[PDB]
Amino acid sequence: DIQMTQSPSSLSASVGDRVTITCRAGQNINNYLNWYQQKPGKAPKVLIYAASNLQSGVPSRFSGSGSGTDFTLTISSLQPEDFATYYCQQSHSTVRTFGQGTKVEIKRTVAAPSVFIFPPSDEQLKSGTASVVCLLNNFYPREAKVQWKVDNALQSGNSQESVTEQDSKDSTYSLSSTLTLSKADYEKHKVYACEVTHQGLSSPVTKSFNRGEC
Amino acid sequence: RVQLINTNGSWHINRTALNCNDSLHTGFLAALFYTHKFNASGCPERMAHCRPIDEFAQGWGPITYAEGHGSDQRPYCWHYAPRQCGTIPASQVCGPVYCFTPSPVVVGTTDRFGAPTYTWGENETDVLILNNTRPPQGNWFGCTWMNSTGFTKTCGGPPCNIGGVGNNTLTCPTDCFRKHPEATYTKCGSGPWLTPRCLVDYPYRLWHYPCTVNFTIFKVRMYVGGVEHRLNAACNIG
Amino acid sequence: QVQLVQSGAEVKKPGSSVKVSCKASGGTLNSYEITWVRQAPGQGLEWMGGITPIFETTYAQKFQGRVTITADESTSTTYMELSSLRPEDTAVYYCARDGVRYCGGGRCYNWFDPWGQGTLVTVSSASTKGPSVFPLAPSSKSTSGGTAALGCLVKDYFPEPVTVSWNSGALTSGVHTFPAVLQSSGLYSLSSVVTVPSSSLGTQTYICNVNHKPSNTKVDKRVEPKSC
Ligand SMILES: *[C@@H]1O[C@H](CO)[C@@H](O[C@@H]2O[C@H](CO)[C@@H](O[C@@H]3O[C@H](CO)[C@@H](O)[C@H](O)[C@@H]3O)[C@H](O)[C@H]2NC(C)=O)[C@H](O)[C@H]1NC(C)=O
Ligand SMILES: *[C@@H]1O[C@H](CO)[C@@H](O[C@@H]2O[C@H](CO)[C@@H](O[C@@H]3O[C@H](CO)[C@@H](O)[C@H](O)[C@@H]3O)[C@H](O)[C@H]2NC(C)=O)[C@H](O)[C@H]1NC(C)=O
Ligand SMILES: *[C@@H]1O[C@H](CO)[C@@H](O[C@@H]2O[C@H](CO)[C@@H](O)[C@H](O)[C@H]2NC(C)=O)[C@H](O)[C@H]1NC(C)=O
Ligand SMILES: *[C@@H]1O[C@H](CO)[C@@H](O)[C@H](O)[C@H]1NC(C)=O
Ligand SMILES: *[C@@H]1O[C@H](CO)[C@@H](O)[C@H](O)[C@H]1NC(C)=O
Ligand SMILES: *[C@@H]1O[C@H](CO)[C@@H](O)[C@H](O)[C@H]1NC(C)=O
Ligand SMILES: *[C@@H]1O[C@H](CO)[C@@H](O)[C@H](O)[C@H]1NC(C)=O
Ligand SMILES: *[C@@H]1O[C@H](CO)[C@@H](O)[C@H](O)[C@H]1NC(C)=O
Ligand SMILES: [Br-]
Ligand SMILES: [Br-]
Ligand SMILES: [Br-]
Ligand SMILES: [Br-]
Ligand SMILES: [Br-]
Ligand SMILES: [Br-]
Ligand SMILES: [Br-]
Repeated sequence: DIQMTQSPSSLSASVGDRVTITCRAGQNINNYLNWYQQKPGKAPKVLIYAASNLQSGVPSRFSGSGSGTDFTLTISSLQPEDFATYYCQQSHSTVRTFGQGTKVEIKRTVAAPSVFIFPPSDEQLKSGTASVVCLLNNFYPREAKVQWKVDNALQSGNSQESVTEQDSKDSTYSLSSTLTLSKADYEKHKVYACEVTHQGLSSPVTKSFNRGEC
Repeated sequence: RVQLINTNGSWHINRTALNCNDSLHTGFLAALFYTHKFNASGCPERMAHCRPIDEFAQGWGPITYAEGHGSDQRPYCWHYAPRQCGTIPASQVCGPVYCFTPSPVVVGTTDRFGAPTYTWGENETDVLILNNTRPPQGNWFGCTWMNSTGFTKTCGGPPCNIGGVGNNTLTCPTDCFRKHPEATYTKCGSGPWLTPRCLVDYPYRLWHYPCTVNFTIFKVRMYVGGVEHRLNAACNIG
Repeated sequence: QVQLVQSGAEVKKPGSSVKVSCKASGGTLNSYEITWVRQAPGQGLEWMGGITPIFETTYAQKFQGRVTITADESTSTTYMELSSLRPEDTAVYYCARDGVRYCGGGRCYNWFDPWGQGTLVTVSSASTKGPSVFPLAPSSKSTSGGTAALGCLVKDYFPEPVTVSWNSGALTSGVHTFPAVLQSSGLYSLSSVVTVPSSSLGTQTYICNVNHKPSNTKVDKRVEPKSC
């Protein structure tokens, strides 16, 4: 089957910039190539067919070109609502093959996270399990390092991170980091700290609480 | 018909204009490749718009020809009056063009001076010279093709004026000797419709007139000013 | 004008098989060019196979023998059956129409339009389980200025998905509901947090409403400030 390679995999671009997404086919497919746009949580819709034809309703900013093996997708002037993953797909063989996809994200000014830590609730402590949640609201760029310390011991293996998609209005992310200990271990220690390192922070910010205080 | 797209990806007849664009989501282009998969469940409603010839008013007097060009619709009905055929540009044509002598014949693409061209109608100056005068003097009675966006277009004639004008006047484009004893096909035929209930069978009838998959195919006999015609008609009797 | 409607979501243990249906209606063919593609969580698109209006099947290299595509023209329903399910086949399965839609330069082109709504298929050993909903109570350690942050921890549920509303839908702005994370236990978990006027803590009630249809669970958890 025909292998389609897309380049690059991820892309961050400021609004109004120009973005070039390459698709390279394994063998000659002439111009039997489509471009789908996929917004997260929704099915993809085609935006360009036959290498270079704009599907109905698609802004003239998008444009496709290329024949044979090298194909590009070009958004002349990026717009806030153009965030998505873009896929190329050859229709030369009856066995259809896709590209790996190109997720595009809105670049913007560096923003610092506001860090909030929540000790576990008394109800969950009754269950025998304790979850500490550290929260980073509304920051950019995505890269952020969260490190839990408990009684000055560096934790590893007991924490899971989850991150939102870009926000529709302000283009920021939010992250949560959940540290999971047994009730027996949580009742053992005193100082639960969450240390956040981010480009928009001059120093690594540390949020801390002592168990049992409110 | 064997392989509509050849081994090289291209349509098998390169004198056929192939500018198709299914932008209105009617699926007429898939029907081009799977025509016995046509969904016929809408046909009882579409065909109910056409009135039988017995509904029409009796004609009288001498017969003249149709130069009015009124806002007519629905070429799928036999009583549709068309305009006289001319030259149409290949950019608006999707598929083979058939004209009817009454027998079917295909008009390939040419340049504007009639020289044959062979690029599936991708040149903006390729045309299909359909100009018609009624035989034996002329070439054919009328033609039928499909345009880019997927509408059955048809031309020919001109049709006949059989007397009267207004609400229930029959502008005859076929054999209407039921309503006017001189309204024969040779005098008034303007395309594939041989009677109010028969149209000429040809390889793309089921695509241009899909709500006639219904019809029974009869070997019929046409006389056009002497030259005897033996052709297949698809008739709706039952 | 054609519509594709796929069947509801499916939970399957490893090793078994699933049959996703895709019914087409309101069009000009009795059977359509039906093609199948899936996409794992956060992952790319993967084409599986398709079937022509005259029921000729094609399959992708890595799925042959495992996937079978069938049709039934009486209901105009296409079926996709994948066998020997593994955890990695957890994906959303789409069906689409791959019919011809443009001819030019003597060539004709096909693409995916319209699409079905999708079918989620989870392949795990886990058994259906409703969530435990715990408050993330506001405090001095979550205020920052005139704002205050609170939320709900939605823990130990299976399968996906869960919905979470606040004050029965009256609170929608400033809400971040984090994508679920599959825990080692095989149970999912997420957190839903909201930012509010701090001067409303103690007078305005905040409730998160967590719904988990797979287990007929609807939880209303009151989130009140830590008072000691
Ligand atoms: C198949 O049919 C579709 C729909 O009729 C064609 O789409 C049309 O393509 C033209 C190309 O010029 C578009 O014109 C453009 O209009 C925009 C304003 O929106 C203008 O900025 C451009 O400079 C240009 O004039 C037209 O908008 C577009 N129509 C719609 C509603 O989509 C399509 O071209 C046809 N396919 C082929 C390959 O012929
Ligand atoms: C394929 O054939 C169909 C049907 O013949 C074409 O649609 C027709 O296009 C004409 C020309 O634009 C329309 O007439 C015009 O209508 C506007 C109002 O929309 C009016 O202001 C004009 O004065 C003129 O009368 C006609 O209404 C329209 N009919 C239908 C059924 O859509 C279609 O354009 C053809 N497509 C191609 C690619 O040739
Ligand atoms: C075949 O065509 C018929 C006629 O349009 C379609 O029947 C309609 O289908 C829609 C969508 O299911 C319904 O809402 C209408 O009420 C139906 N009307 C009639 C006339 O029954 C039918 O869906 C088409 N079939 C296929 C296989 O696509
Ligand atoms: C076959 O297709 C190729 C690529 O479009 C074309 O260059 C060539 O002319 C075609 N073959 C014929 C009929 O010469
Ligand atoms: C297509 O046109 C070329 C050049 O005029 C001709 O050689 C060829 O035979 C035509 N197609 C077929 C299949 O006859
Ligand atoms: C064709 O279908 C039409 C509309 O349903 C009906 O009027 C006609 O009798 C049918 N033709 C046959 C079966 O001869
Ligand atoms: C054929 O019809 C075209 C288009 O109407 C016209 O330009 C041309 O003059 C006509 N030629 C003849 C000989 O009728
Ligand atoms: C289009 O037709 C003109 C005149 O016949 C010819 O000179 C030209 O080469 C043709 N171009 C294409 C794209 O076929
Ligand atoms: Br390859
Ligand atoms: Br693929
Ligand atoms: Br459609
Ligand atoms: Br068929
Ligand atoms: Br003229
Ligand atoms: Br019809
Ligand atoms: Br189809």
